[PDB]
Amino acid sequence: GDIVMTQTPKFLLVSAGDKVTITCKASQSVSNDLTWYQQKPGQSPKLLIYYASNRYAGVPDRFTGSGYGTDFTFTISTVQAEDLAVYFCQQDYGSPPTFGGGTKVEIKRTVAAPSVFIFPPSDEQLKSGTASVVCLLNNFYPREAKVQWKVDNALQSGNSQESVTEQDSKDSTYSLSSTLTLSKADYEKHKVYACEVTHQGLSSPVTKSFNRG
Amino acid sequence: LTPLAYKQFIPNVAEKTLGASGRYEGKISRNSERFKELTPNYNPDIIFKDEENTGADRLMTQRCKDKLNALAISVMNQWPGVKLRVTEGWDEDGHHSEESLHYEGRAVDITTSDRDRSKYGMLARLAVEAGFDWVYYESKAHIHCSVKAEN
Amino acid sequence: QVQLQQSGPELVRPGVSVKISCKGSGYTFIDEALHWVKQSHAESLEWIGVIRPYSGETNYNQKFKDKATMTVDISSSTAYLELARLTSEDSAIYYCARDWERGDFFDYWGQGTLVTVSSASTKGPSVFPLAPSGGTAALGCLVKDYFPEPVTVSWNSGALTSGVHTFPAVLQSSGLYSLSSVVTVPSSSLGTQTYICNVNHKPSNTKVDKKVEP
Ligand SMILES: [Ca+2]
Ligand SMILES: [Ca+2]
Ligand SMILES: [Zn+2]
Repeated sequence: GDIVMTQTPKFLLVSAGDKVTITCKASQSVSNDLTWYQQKPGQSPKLLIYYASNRYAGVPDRFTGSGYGTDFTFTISTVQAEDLAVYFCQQDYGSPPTFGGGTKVEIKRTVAAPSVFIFPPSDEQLKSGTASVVCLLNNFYPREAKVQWKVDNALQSGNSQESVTEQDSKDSTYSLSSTLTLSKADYEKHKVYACEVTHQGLSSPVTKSFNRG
Repeated sequence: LTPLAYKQFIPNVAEKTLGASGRYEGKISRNSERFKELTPNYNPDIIFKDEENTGADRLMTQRCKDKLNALAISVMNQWPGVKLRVTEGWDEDGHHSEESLHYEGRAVDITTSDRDRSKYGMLARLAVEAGFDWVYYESKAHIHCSVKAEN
Repeated sequence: QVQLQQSGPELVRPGVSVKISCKGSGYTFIDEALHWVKQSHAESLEWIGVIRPYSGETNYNQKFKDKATMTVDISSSTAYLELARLTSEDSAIYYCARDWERGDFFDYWGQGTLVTVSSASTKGPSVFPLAPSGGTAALGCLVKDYFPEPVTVSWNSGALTSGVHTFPAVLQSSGLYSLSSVVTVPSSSLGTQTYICNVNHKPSNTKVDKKVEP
């Protein structure tokens, strides 16, 4: 029987200045052979704590660890904006070494309205028979937003996809793309292309638009 | 001679207690006056990792040197062709516990020259017999050994 | 100064093998053991095994014993992982990671190699301008219709980093990925400053500089 590490909670939403407490429980005792890593978005894991409680060189005071046997505790005393990451425990008491499933730490901040931009399709793309129209919501909080496409004032559905960036490590905001895909033939049947954005930070919906030739 | 068990420590008390290696007298840096109390070990029969490329692993107190030199002899006697190996001696990289005896040249992490983990329990027992004040089978990869201060 | 540099992303059919590399620098290669770690959505982080370049000894996780072969070339400070008889369960980020002779945990990690196990053909992206327009202007590049992941986007060959957002790819109904990269800049800079998105899709050998102008 390989050793199973159960990590809780799976997710934490926390405001800057507040405490983070993460728990790792082993299926059997692993003495103090318990390591905590931080994985920031798009990066490789980074070692913070080893032998359950020893900080690695250069790791700030706000990061601590405790425990011996099965039950281990990782704490950020006063979480900072740049601490957003997945945190993982690893045991190497038993062979093979085994990892927890991770705890995603996401930052809560004040409301911030998006800045909104619309981009028409390039003549280059149109030559090739497809029109992609893009709407950008920049630097906003929280993540929840309603992005609606109108084409000659007709509410679109089924012809758009959205992507959202990982939380910014400095300002704790998100950005969002909405892409409307049409055939060149359909694009050329209509004049007015509008992106309508509804968000807690806006007192009423913001529309950005353009008119095709 | 009986090998120490994984995570076993001898004597059976905390490292910084009177019956073991006794209390932390504070960090020694390359600047310090107390730096001069640290002397380099050039025993041709001890392998020093010196991954730092500074010779820091060689620097330690007089008592640390003496126990280390004794253990060098008993390792060569235990396994033909094998030598004592130091991975850490005096440390300036902050690569240890917050008030490590490594920071004042009173501890060594050790292995055999062949890095055969199956020898490490017996290596720890040899460190006890060689007269280290505290010996701790700290990881799969090394034995931590420390000594009392000169004063 | 310690760095582990891994090889690029791989597309491979099921039942084929793939061999990926990890080159160490800023330390003496035989001084430390090298571990391989898999990261998948389904199973989070899993230890594959370790190779000790000083002795050439290997230890495999029994869950990977029939899958994985580890080797080293000391002269080139490079470790190799060969994965055989692949299925889609093998799609993952593979990392190499160094220990520091304190125990089987890791102070330095490679950037990771994305391995996609699939029967689908590679396809490089088309790159289209998102044209701008005091205050702030946004502009960008649409990187459409590629397979597999990943793609990299830089601006002005890495000279422009402030205000860049490169969105996560979305899988289209076609089974091809698409993403945008945007940046906000001073509206005053639009007459004067050249803005170029540098797009690289390594599995198709597709590299594109796209100049974005009003
Ligand atoms: Ca050293
Ligand atoms: Ca050191
Ligand atoms: Zn030590």
